[PDB]
Amino acid sequence: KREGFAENGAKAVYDALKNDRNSYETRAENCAKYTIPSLFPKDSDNASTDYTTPWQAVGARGLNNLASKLMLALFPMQTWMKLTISEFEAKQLVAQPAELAKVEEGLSMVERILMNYIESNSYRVTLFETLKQLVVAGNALLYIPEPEGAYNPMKLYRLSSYVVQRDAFGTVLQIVTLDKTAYAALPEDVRNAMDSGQEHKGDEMIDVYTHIYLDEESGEYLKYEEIDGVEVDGTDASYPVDACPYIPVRMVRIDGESYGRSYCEEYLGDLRSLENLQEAIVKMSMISAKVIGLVNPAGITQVRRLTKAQTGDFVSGRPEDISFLQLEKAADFSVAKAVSEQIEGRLSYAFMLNEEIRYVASELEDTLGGVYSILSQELQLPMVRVLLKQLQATNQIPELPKEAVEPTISTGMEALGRGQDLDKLERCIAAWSALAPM
Amino acid sequence: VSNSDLLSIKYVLTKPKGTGWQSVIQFIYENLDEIGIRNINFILPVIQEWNQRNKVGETTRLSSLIALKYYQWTIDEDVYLSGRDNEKNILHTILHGAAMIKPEMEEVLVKVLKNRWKEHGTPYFDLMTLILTDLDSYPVWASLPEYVLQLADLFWYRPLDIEDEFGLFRSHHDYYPESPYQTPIYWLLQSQFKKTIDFILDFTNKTTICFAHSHFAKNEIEEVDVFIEEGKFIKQYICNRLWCSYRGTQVSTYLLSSIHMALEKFFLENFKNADSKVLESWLLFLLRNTKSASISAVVTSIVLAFPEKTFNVAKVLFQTKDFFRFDMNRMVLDRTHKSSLINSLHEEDRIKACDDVHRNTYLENLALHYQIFRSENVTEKDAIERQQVLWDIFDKYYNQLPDEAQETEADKTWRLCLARMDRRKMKITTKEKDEGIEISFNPEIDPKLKQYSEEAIKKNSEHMKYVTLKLWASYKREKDERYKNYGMYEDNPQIALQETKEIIKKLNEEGGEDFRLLNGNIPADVCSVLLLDYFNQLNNEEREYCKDIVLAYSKLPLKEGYNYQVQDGTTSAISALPVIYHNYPMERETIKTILLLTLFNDHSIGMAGGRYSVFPSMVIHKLWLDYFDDMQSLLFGFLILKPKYVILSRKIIHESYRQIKKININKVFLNNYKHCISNVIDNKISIDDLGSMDKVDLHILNTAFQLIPVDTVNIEHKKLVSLIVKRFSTSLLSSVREDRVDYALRQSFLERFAYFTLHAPVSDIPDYIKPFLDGFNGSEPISELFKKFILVEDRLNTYAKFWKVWDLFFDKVVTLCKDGDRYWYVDKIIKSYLFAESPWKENSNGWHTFKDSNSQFFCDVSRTMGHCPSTLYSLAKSLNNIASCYLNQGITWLSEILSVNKKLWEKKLENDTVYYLECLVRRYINNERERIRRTKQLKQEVLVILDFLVEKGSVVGYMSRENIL
Repeated sequence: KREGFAENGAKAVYDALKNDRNSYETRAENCAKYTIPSLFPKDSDNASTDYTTPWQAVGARGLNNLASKLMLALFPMQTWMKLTISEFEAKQLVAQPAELAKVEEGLSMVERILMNYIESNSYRVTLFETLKQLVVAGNALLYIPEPEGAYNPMKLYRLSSYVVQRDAFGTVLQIVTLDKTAYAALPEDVRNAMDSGQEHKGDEMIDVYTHIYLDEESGEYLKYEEIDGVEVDGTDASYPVDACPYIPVRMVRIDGESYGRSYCEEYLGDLRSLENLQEAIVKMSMISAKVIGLVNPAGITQVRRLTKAQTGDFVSGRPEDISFLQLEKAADFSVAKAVSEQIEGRLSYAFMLNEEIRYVASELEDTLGGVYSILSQELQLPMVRVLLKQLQATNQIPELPKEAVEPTISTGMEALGRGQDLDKLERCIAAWSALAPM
Repeated sequence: VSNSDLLSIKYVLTKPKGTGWQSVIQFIYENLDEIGIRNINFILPVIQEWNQRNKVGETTRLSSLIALKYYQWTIDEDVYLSGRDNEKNILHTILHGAAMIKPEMEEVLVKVLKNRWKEHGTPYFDLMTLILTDLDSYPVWASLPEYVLQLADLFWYRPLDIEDEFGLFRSHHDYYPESPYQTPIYWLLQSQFKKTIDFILDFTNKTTICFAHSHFAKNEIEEVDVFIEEGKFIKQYICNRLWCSYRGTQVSTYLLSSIHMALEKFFLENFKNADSKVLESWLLFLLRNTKSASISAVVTSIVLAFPEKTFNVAKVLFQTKDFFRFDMNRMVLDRTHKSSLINSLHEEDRIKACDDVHRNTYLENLALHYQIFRSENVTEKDAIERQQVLWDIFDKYYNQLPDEAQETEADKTWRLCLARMDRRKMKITTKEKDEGIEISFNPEIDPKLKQYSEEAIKKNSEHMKYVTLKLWASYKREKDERYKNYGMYEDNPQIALQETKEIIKKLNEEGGEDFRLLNGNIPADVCSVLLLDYFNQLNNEEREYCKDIVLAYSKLPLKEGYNYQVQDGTTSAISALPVIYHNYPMERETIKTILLLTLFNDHSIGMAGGRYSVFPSMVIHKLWLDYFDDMQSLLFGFLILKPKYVILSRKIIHESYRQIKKININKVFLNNYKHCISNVIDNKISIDDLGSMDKVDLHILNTAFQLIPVDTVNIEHKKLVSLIVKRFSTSLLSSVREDRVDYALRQSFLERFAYFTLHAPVSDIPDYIKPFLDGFNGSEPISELFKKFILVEDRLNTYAKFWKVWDLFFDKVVTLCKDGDRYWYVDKIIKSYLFAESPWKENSNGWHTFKDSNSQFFCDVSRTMGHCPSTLYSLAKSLNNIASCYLNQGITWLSEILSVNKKLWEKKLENDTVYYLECLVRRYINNERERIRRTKQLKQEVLVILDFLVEKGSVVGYMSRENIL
């Protein structure tokens, strides 16, 4: 029988903690409704309601743009990590230049193996999706698998699938996930595990609960999986506190809370007002019972023939010289447009759709260096620690001295000569030469 | 670029010379068995640099064959080639020569299609990906289009975010900024028209059926009967998301968007002078075969673009009713989308497309236009026949309308739509104007329907009632001179106040959600505007009303359950408190209480790390001039009381578990600490009454630090500042991780410290920076300190004080580089000290803090720190832009460093070091050519740098020597 956090079972802790998650889920639902509803859908009356498409496009476009820029401060194609050498150990290893060459070539192959693992297992994809979840809901959870086969991308969980509990210092005490799959689809020994009780139908969904919890007599997190309050045998495992494969992530940091907060909560009133104006402009167009226009070249084609009483008669003219006032005629149109421009100004600034020092030092650098560094803390550093330990456990990289070799992320900026040589010059030449006429 | 001198051209671009290139490439190819395919790794840059410029001929065949053989070897050995999308890679060498290796390419494609190798890690996967994504693949698209179509069919479709419902792989976001240039389709249409049209129709039908049966679509998708010929109808799926696919104005798949954009662009570019019979036959072919309305939208767009060529297609479109509804929705979105826009290859094409002339029109305008206007090729007999056709269509629509008691508003909308088109039932009137002649067309209208229209128009004007006041107050708040247009509220403060009283009544009398959403913040902004800008014109009754509203809105952040949103009106109200405090002495106790309780709010705002306590801090800074004792009582009161509020918060939370929003924490706090709060109100606190700062948290100390004026001369302020700096520097300089300070807090502290130091007298500066001089080490906040000093000096231009600070740190930095710049953050510290880390503008003549005298700084630096490679990098980068005024002397400094420190010729360098040295030497020679020729010493000094560049393989260095010699 279990002890401590696990005493009552994984399902009991999930039901116990779920009460606290409701406000954060409600906030996420409201943010999704005015941006991209399929990022966090929760409406129940799907016999009547769609994943309702807004009239305003600004929310969706701004979210995609922000995630694209975050996925370029973070995780670029160039080198973003450093396996540092402890200076005390460097002062020992300097005894031969050949050994320093071999050791730093070793670290070079390990750094290349890390970036190899990042690109070859296409982590760039799930990281882009994770950033979308962080922007709209403030919270996300990732899992890094033990390697099998040729190709091992990660798994991402939305807030509605998990619970987490934290102390006064933000430390993770325990995590529970709720996972679901049909009875007939499960592994054969799992299908054999449920002969007793109710008769399962082949498509009956089984609720599986994963529990990860902190130990005290050991420096470890402990893991097991659970169905109907009974442990699934063989699913048990243990991990040291420095290298657990489950990674919960926050967009913003608050003390005394399990969870973080989203960015666009501050701006939901603007989005909700912009939609309200656009709908009225549509109605203002539909109800109009009169049409008004103008002929452009000073009336040198004689429109008097239209004022003369004959429907079967025609003016000489073109769409090149005729236009109509079909929305601009309406009396309140100009002011509704003007307020829409003000609201879009605030939103487009907020989603970044925009003395010898350049003032991008504020908005492209200082504004992001915070979230960039905090995601280095809560996302990148745990990930590289797990990847290094997995590569050692699979014998792929050597057992180098832990006193010497330690990771770090180099947040910042890359060189620029190669950059203009490719982007401004040769890619442009490729485009220009390919696009030239027949 | 117009000139032909390598010393003056903007960029240097080069190409091969001589028959050695052909000889070497041929000799490698003929003897490849004796050398062995593993060993030829040295030839890859040669074949790369040839194919980059020469794309026909024998040598281009051999180069491409060598690259292909090496790739196939890596496949057989399972060895990895680093996926990095680089112009210099091997696969680009294959693609640049693909016109010369067509049989070999065809064999590779046949094998891929035979084995269905469509998944990551199978053979040839990277090259196939490029053929579907990259513009350099265009010789393949020209040579083998029938295979490219099959490859796209294999790679894009996944049989059963919204792209999952369409049945597509999530590699799809390779196409993210959707555009006609994202896929090979635009070129396959030129290469193989009929087969590409077949492909587009098949792929669209599959994909739309996949979406239509998803749970996603269930309450958005409609189905409509589409007329084709007499008695002939077909069904199509339709909604706003499908109709607008070719515009990008709706949230839909970037791949499908890009395909439909390419189709529209091809028809608009290439059929512009076509025979009408050809053009109309293809548009009708597209209508007959699609199961998706997203094609019908493209057909409609082309009919709107060429209206006098395409009447026989327009005749078919007018006979399907629902196309009028969706095209009108498109027109309203097109008339706004451009503003929301307002990868450059794609984005300029989007911006230009928003300027297309034909986007302004829509099907109602076209139906009226054929009844009125005659162009140069159309007879009166033709126009008479056009009228007869349209009138038969209108009569057949009128005959189908329901009995009038049955009507819904959709029917009334359709009847109004018909009234805007049928010329038989209209009057005409005209007015001449500066731009031409205005025409008004006046339909003759049913009284029941007329009354419906009048009611709806009125209701709109009832909703939009206060929008002009909202506009005026917002422009006035933001100091945007567009407020001057609104002379009905400018020069009219009492009108604004009267309408504000209407709004306040409506809010109190059970105001609804739709009303409060748009109008709920107008009283706050109007009252703050009147108090800040019009106080001399108001009477005392008007002043007191404005006061009561501003003080009411200022208290809302003190209620439980408040959440901040950017225009809720509270920050507008808080900004007007200085005027009230100045004018009304009875309010001061209330305002001191409001400010104190709001400083305790730690909730963050934005992404940059600010907090809500900024808003009362801006008020306090406006009061230090006249009300010093009151504000100092707030400062000492905060430092005493804030550590107690957090303990009481924890107690209330704990008792809410024992038995949170149930309890008004502020009312409890105000009842417990009445004695100390009375000392705050009566101004009876001093710097002697504070405790020692030894255990107070750094967030609290920073919050106090931001309230003190940066140019203060007060003894108690200076004494308090001196405590805070020692406390912070102890934590910043530590190597123990447990001491580590948050990034945003660290930036916030260091910039304020720079302001305090540079406003000081010149003899006090050595006492300000002393905790950082004594504790100096290799840790990262030393770099951040130097960057913040450079920033504040650019703002302030305090020449002598900046150079005193820089002269005091010199010996410490010199001592640090002797350990070697690879340790801890030493190289970053060097680069920061030597101006290389800051973001300077692109074409600076110099800097206002550099003068002739200061050249001795760089002389000492190059004499003393030359061996650290960070020094060479920093000098070369600086002399190229911000320190450009010292160039003639910089050549000496660089030449000396390279001549003495021989190990630099063998060590590893920082990125772009060679690039900056190339730019510098090339810029100097163009100015100084005759003096370099005539003077021995200058020529030797330049040749040292050129020999270094040639040792590293620089072409520009080599050519420069051949010029100078």
